[PDB]
Amino acid sequence: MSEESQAFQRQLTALIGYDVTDVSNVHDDELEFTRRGLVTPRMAEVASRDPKLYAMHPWVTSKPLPEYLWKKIANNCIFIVIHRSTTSQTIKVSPDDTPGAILQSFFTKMAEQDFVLRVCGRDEYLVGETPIKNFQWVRHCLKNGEEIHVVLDTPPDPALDEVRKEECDRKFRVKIRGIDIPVLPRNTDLTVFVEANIQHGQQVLCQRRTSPKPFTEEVLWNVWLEFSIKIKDLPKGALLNLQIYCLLYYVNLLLIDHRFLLRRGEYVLHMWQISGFNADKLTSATNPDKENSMSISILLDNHPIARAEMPNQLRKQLEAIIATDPLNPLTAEDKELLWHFRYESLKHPKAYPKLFSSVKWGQQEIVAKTYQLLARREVWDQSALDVGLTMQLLDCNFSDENVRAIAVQKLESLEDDDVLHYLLQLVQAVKFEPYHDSALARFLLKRGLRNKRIGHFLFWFLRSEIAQSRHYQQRFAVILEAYLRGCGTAMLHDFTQQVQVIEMLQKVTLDIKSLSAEKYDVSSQVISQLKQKLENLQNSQLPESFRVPYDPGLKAGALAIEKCKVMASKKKPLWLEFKCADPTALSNETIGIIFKHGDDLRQDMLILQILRIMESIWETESLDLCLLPYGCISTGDKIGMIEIVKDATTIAKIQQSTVGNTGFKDEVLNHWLKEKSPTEEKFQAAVERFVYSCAGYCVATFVLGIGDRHNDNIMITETGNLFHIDFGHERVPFVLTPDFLFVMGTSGKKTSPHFQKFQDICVKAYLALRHHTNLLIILFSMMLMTGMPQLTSKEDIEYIRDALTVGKNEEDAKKYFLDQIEVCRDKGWTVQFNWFLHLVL
Repeated sequence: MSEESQAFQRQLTALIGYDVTDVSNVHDDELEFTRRGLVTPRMAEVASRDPKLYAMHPWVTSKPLPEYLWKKIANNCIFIVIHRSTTSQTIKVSPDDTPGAILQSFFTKMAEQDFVLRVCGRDEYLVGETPIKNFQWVRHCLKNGEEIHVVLDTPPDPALDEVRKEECDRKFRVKIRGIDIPVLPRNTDLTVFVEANIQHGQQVLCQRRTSPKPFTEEVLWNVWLEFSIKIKDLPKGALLNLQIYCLLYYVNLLLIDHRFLLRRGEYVLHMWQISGFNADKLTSATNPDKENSMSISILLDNHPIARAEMPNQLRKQLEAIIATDPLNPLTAEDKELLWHFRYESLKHPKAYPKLFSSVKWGQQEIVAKTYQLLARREVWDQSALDVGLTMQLLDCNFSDENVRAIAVQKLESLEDDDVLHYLLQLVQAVKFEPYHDSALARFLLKRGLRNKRIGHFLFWFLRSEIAQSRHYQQRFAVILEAYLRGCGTAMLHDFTQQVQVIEMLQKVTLDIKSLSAEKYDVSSQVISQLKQKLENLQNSQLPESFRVPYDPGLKAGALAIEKCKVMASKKKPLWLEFKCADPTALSNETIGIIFKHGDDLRQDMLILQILRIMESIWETESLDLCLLPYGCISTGDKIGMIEIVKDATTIAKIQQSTVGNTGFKDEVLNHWLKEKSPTEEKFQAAVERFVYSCAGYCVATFVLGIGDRHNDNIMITETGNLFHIDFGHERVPFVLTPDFLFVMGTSGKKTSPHFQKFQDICVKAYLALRHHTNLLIILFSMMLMTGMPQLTSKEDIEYIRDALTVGKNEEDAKKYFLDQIEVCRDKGWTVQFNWFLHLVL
């Protein structure tokens, strides 16, 4: 069409990082089919959204104000500071008052209504029919004893969000002709064979193998592999998995396509090589490197899909089976029970995953009976939303469209604030979808298009995978383009500025990394080289401003080049500082951002997010463990950005500042916090804040199995907030060293009010997490599968079960954690000092 449209597709390409008009690594048209399919979902949501609310993206929640926040409000009054240039009043407000009606207790209270309340120095708006106590920024300020500063201004023009107009009962068989690799001369000549499996939800319905052969650059068989299963019995979503054993290579091929047709013809698939289970093993995409990769040729020639009350004791076995954790193995007897008593199982929402893993997916008739079962879904549709349960139906164990659809049906009722808590996990679960176009993908598109804050993050989370995942960039690129075509010109302009900026800093980051070895030091030479390179960007290259990716409400302006530098650490990350591009800001504080290469930040994103979930869980129990899950966004392979937490240092640096360089003293931390406190009041608050954050990190880290850390991977703020960093990838359950104890007033396995206050916080935090045992187990397994390499679909995922002490009663749970606290006491500095070596098992 018009040269305009081409220029537009070109802009989308640069935002996405991938050319969705690329047909280099395809064998069918699923991707194009999907791009067309997403037009309707997007357009429907675009026309549905309120232009005003979409513009101002108020950030609100329906959840009740936690007890620990009402404490700061024991007068039914809240103080809002309204700025208006050099003016600044302080209207007292009631927690129930609406923004539009405090704008009423203002205008008239002072003395024209075409105004709105906006947070000072942020693109955050307090509008819409909502109690002010329900606005997140309001709770963020209460939770941090900060004052609420707002500015009276004009609403953003929704015009700016304008969207560009658009315009057989035979047995199944497969012949394996042979395999081919260009170069293979290796050490000891081994043998090789091909394994063909028919899978569905990570379940081998049928397996066939070829005879072993000498592993040469070209190995042939020209042999038919016949399965016992009938063609008519192939379930939609089933994959033909092909593997080469010497396991060295795999590749998958969807047996039934996106149009419900049985795959047919000759295929030459370029395979993925295993690096001397995870979501990457389930991909239907093929290896884009056609020159130097292993390939397997096959031929396919064969469309489809044209009372009794439970006795007392069997009901007891059923209920026992239902209560087990998601990781409990299902015996054949269990499955038969779940299936035979199908209609009873359907009355226990928690049984749904166990039940669906009991279906014989390779039997047409059984599958047919299953859809009949879902037909009468009354009980499920009326169930109270249970996110942990919904995620189980979206993991790798369920390939059925209909089964995964009722999971998505339940996500529909989440409020935006909740979608944000699980967004990263919902995006990662798109990897478990057998087809590119899916209800889950449709659900993300829609919520992203419905809310600016969700769309912003959906953008970065999809871009993150498109930039580095060969296995899923294709599917994720199509979904992103679909969202970019509906977020509006303004957002499109913002993403464009963000991308140009991060893309430049990414280049600088890498080039500087070259001018620096491993052996820590950092010379004035590499820093001079940094400042020169930044000086060049500061010119007409780096846009006047841009929104901080992990903190969309913040706008950064020019770089404070004089404050920029290279950090002295194994990796040589850049430490950048920018001025805030918002004059209404309440300070002169610059925005710090670390750009780093050498760590897979996808893992950090995953950990930080679960940390946020653990926080919301504690809130529903009136607890505030004071975690600090700082902004982090993986922007590419082994590279990304990290928020710079102000006034924070490493616990190793504090020790180093007192004792030798590579040197451990118990009182160092306590001395540091006292010297950094402006008053005794502030110092006492910091020690309190330290007790709470220390307990929150010991519990969070123990459950996630990442408690054993070296000191340099743990920081503390001058205000006492402890927090772990760098999740990139004798023993101790967590870190609670002599110095941490000294701050709590104890030493040498003694006692103290703070230590005791510490042990009480930990137990309470620990059992509040056990009450969400299944949610946590499923988030932990999704995280290993979508973030780590080859995770043992057993032992590794099993850790969380033991850590959550599954099975035990509350008393044994409390007892168990207290002992973990004792082990740390017994080890003292042992483990810390050892941290030079390694950790395994």
